[PDB]
Amino acid sequence: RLYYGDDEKYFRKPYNFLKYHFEALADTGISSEFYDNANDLLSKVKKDK
Amino acid sequence: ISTIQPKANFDAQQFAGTWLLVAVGSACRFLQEQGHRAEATTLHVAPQGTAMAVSTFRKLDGICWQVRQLYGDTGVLGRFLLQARDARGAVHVVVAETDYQSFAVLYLERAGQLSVKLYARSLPVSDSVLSGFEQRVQEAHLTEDQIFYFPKYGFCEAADQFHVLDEV
Repeated sequence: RLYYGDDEKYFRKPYNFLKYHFEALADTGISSEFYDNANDLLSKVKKDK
Repeated sequence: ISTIQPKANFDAQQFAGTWLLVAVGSACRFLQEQGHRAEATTLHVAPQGTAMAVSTFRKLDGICWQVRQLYGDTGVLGRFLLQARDARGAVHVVVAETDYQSFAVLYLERAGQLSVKLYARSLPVSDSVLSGFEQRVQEAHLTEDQIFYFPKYGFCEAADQFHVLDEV
């Protein structure tokens, strides 16, 4: 038999806790921004007499 | 219920490797209560000194699971102790018979609760062997009505890293 052990099915809540809501949530957020700029100039003058 | 003799000169290095569960008999209710859909089970037996690491590979809802367990050496050749991790109790496992390339008949008891299993190296199994197992079940005093043959195909090997109990 392959089975799930019942142990720890409940926990005693301490008096000071009003609530202890087990609630499985996940949220993921990703951002990715790529800015690449390349500029080239050439300027040539010859003046011959 | 007795410590029957193990396999005469049991050899973990010959018994090592793949074994296919053929059938089990026991009173254990879950064999019958939700006893349906029992998945094919296969063992890899790995010598670990006198003990063996044994990995049972099994499906669970099609999730392939490997259970890592030590058949801890009792010091009697072919008798092993499975330690309890605060499990319900240790299991005494006597390898009562085998042909290392063919078949093994393993006797397992916990807390005086006994079970017997037929393992084979091959999908086809000589009906001779199976009948012998039946005989040893009668000698086990278990009814035939407690024999639960396991489905012939759908073995799984090499369970995911996440689908390993690592029980050791």
